[PDB]
Amino acid sequence: AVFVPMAFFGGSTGAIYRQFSITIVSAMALSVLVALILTPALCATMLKP
Amino acid sequence: GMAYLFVRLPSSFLPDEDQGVFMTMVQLPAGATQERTQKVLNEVTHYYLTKEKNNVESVFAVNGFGFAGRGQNTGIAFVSLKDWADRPGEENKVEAITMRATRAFSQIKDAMVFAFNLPAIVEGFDFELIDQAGLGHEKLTQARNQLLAEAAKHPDMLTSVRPNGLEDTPQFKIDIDQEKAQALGVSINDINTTLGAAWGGSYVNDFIDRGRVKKVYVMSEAKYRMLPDDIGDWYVRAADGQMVPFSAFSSSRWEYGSPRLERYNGLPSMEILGQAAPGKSTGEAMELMEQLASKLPTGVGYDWTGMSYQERLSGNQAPSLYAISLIVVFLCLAALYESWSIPFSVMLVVPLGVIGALLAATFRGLTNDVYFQVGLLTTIGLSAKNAILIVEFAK
Amino acid sequence: GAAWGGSYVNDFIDRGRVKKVYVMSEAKYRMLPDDIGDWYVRAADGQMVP
Amino acid sequence: QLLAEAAKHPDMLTSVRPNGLEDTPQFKIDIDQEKAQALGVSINDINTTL
Amino acid sequence: QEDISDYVAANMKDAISRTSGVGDVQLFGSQYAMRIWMNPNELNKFQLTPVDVITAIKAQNAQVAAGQLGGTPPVKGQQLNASIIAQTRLTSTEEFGKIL
Amino acid sequence: GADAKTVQDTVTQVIEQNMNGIDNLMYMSSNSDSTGTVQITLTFESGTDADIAQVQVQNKLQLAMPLLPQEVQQQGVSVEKSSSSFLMVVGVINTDGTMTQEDISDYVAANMKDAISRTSGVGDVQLFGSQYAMRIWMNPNELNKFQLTP
Amino acid sequence: GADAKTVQDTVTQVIEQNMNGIDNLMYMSSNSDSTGTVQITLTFESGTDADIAQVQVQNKLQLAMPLLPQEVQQQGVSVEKSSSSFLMVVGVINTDGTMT
Amino acid sequence: LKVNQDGSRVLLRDVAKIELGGENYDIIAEFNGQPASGLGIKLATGANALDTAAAIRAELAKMEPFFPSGLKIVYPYDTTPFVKISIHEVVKTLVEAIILVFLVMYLFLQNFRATLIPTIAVPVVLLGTFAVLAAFGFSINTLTMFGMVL
Amino acid sequence: DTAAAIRAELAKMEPFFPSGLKIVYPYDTTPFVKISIHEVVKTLVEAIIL
Amino acid sequence: NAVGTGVMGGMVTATVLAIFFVPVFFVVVRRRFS
Repeated sequence: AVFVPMAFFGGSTGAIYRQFSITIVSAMALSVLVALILTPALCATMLKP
Repeated sequence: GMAYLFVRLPSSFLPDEDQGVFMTMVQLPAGATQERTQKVLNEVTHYYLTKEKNNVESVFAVNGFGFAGRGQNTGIAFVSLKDWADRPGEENKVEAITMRATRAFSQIKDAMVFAFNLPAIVEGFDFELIDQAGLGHEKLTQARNQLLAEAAKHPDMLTSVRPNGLEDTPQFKIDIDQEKAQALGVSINDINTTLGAAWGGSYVNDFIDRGRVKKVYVMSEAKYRMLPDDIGDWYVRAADGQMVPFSAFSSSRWEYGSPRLERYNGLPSMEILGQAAPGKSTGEAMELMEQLASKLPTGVGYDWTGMSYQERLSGNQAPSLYAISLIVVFLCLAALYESWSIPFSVMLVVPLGVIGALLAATFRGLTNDVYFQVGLLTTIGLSAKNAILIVEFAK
Repeated sequence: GAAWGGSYVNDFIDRGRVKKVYVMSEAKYRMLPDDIGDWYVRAADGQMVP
Repeated sequence: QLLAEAAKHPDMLTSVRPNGLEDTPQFKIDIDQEKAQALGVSINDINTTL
Repeated sequence: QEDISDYVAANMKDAISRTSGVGDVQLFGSQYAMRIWMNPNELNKFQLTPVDVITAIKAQNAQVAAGQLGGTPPVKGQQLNASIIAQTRLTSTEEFGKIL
Repeated sequence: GADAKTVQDTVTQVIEQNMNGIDNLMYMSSNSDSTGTVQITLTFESGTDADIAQVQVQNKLQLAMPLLPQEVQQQGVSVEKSSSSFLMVVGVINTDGTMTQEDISDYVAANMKDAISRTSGVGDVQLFGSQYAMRIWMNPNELNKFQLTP
Repeated sequence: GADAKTVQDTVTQVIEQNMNGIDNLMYMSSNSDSTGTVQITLTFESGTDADIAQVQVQNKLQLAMPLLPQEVQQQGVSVEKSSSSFLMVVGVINTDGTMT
Repeated sequence: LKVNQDGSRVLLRDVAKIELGGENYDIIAEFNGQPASGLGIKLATGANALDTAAAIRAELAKMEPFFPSGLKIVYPYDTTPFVKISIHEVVKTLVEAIILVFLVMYLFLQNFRATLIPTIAVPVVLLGTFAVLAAFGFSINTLTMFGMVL
Repeated sequence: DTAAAIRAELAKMEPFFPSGLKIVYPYDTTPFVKISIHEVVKTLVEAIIL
Repeated sequence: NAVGTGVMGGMVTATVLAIFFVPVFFVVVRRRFS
């Protein structure tokens, strides 16, 4: 939510800032989906006492 | 401390990166023959391959073409550097060579030379006076001189203010006496064609060249169209079969004219560029010129263009959005922390992260460019991530 | 065409702007069918037949 | 030359043929400029009428 | 009406017609055109024809390119280059009156 | 062979005056120079389709095309939806040196330019030189001798 | 009324030279038949906007027509999409031959 | 031209020097201070810069064999190689960052078996960020890569 | 948006008019648009209050 | 270099100060605003 509001930053420079917010936000989204899909599954059967 | 550093930091669009290629522009005073430009351009080519042999790999000197306007008294020289790894240190970076080159070119007395690094995008302020009332080119030119001359009265707020259009150069006006032509029995069209064909190439037809179509130009030989007195040689046939010279029915007089007329939004104009004060930001310079343009001859307006026009649209959207971001994060934080008070403990940490960015940014003159905004907008996230990673367990 | 309906010939520069040059008959001389009998055309011998 | 080679590889190529028409006899008319002006007849007239 | 109609066509129709979102613009009037009002009687007295006026006006009002004095390619050893200005558009009513 | 003044007053304005009705037009800068090459550059509002933007501008150029001087029409009046900064300059050079400067220009102008100018992603192709054009160098002294005119 | 060479060397070459900057131009092929006919077929990459392709290619031609001879301009030059096939070919015949 | 009295013929050879030459001599191009020519290429609006450069280079490579003896191509000024190397310079940091982070991760976690978990998730996200980038249409660029390094 | 742009454009050239020239907007539909929306939004506000 | 300096400085101050200060606010808000 810190990066999304700048995504609507308009003007000629709007595209510049707009791309950065989406990729960062998209990176977080994929980072929380995988961290809730792969990391939980991986931590089991991979991490050992 | 964060507030003080934030304001003092200058505002800029994007750093001029070392792209490995800079374009060297060479210009000569009014009426400089193509031969003279080739003489100077050799010096630029000679200089680069002698003083900068360690840096420049190749030089492509183009004579007769330039961005300021095609002509004989202009020149450009595309230059490409060796591999970035082949230019160790900062003394051999693009900004360094151009400063040495431009300083080294102060000894080219006749010509004006300055190598400027290619900008960030493909394409300072671009200010343009417009003669919206119809004063005329000559009237506007002096008006341009007044504003630019008066611009020298504020060196602390304006810098490197210069025109972009070629200055007036002598023109060899020739007038044809209408009455004399009829008496001598020479058609006006005949006079115009021979004058406009001999002294200037006249497209005629097409021919086949090794299986290709190419233009056939008719134009006077080089030696016979070089001096004003040569007009006395071009006899033109009269209707009655007689031959008459140009001097018999025409007169010539030297007069001043403009070799590059520029227009804007459908009105006459010329372009003036320059930097915005020493060290200050570009925004400040814009307002002062409006005041300068306020007291100008009647009918002389102005309008922005190029990159400066962009700043007039979405000029200050950055502060507005950050308020939304701070508001949105406050609302979202309160949603997860079940309180309207705890979210402060991870908001009042934001300055602790921003100060490091500003402190280091001003530690190297990052000039608050676009790359800084992402830096500021991500370090704030890192500080939020750190705080959220601490208070969360405490709760 | 030039006498009655006018004929655009070429341009001219006014206040630094291009504007058309129109050749046309004066109002009082192209307003009735009778006026058609006043226009003369120069023949090869220049007798100005109507 | 190239087509003549393709005819020597039947196992690999078949029916290799040109697509465009071959050369055809044409009637050439030479309008000698020397005589054209001597007779006092415009060259464009010769081309136009022909 | 002629004077005011000229100015709007002269210096406002173009600027307005390029403003974003504005399509075709219809101008209630017309810009100045240097009307040549002719008298059939005057042509008769001086033995002239209107096709002569158009030919004359189309000639003495002509703007023709005249090349560049000492232009490229130059002869080796030249130190001057300037444009040549031939006949130009006339720019005033009285100027056209000087046409012969 | 056109003075900078005429191109402003017989080519630039004629094209400029008819240049109305375009959509998403921010500003329209233009200039005419001594060599006689008007260059009107229009910058549309950001985000518009350059593919059709070139159609709208040219469609309004047709209304002005006949009015231009016969010589300019005969020349290559062209409209390009290309930026104003060179993407990359491809240079041709003769190692042996048996070819003069103009000779190399013809080969690049006669064979390279046509193929490169059509390659996808290329808007404009400026050529440093000029293709062979048969020049008929006149001698005014000789022309007067035989009572001839250009 | 023209032969093969006089068409290729005066129309096809003139048109081909000025066809530049087209969007997604795949390959340009042209044949200059006898009987004064020329067909410059341009093929684009699959999936391109046919309407946009046709307008651009014609527009570049519209800026090259003045270089063509006088007869070609009078006879006119068309720009027809080709890949489309005929739904049907309605034929009209005369059963008695009275009218040719 | 004409057949004057006495039967003498005056040919264009006798009143005008004829020699092939460029259309206009305004532009002269020199490479390394010796004769040469070249083509200035402007990127069409909306076309990918690198893709245009690759297409142009392929087209030129499609014509090199047929050049006359001694003629050579040179790229005296090319901005595209900077873009290619620049982006491939950030990827070095992105790969370098993962190694450095993993090295730091090993030092603290003190367990290679556990330290391997973080270094699997990060490549998945970074690679995945490209897939979502395609959906939005964004082109991998300097800032978008910086939108993953940070 | 166009009407404001036109009004802004006219204000740009207003200072440079000749003496005695004035701008008047005899016919424009934008005032109706503004009041109509303002009237409707007022009704929407009144709808919530009711 | 532009991006690195912006965040390199920010991160360094974001950990050598946040850990010391984040605890301060948490107790202060929960004691003064709760």
